[PDB]
Amino acid sequence: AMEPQVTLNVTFKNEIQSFLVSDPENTTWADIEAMVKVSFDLNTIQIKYLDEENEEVSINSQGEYEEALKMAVKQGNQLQMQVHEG
Ligand SMILES: [Cl-]
Repeated sequence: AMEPQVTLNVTFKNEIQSFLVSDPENTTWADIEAMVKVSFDLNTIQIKYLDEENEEVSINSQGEYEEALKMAVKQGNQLQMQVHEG
């Protein structure tokens, strides 16, 4: 303990931003969604991530977020995320 830094590489269309998140166990999904919305100027979003099955899967909740981070720890402390609006 605790989880170390995670990198969120977030694509919106042809734009990508990487967010360094120092202590992911100390973050909520709401904080993360807010950062993404502010970065890309979006109101309603849907975020998805590449899992170990190489499948794009929705994060819609704190729970889903914490499961994504468990996996990021296995995958060199980073997540590939895709944002779509609506
Ligand atoms: Cl939303």
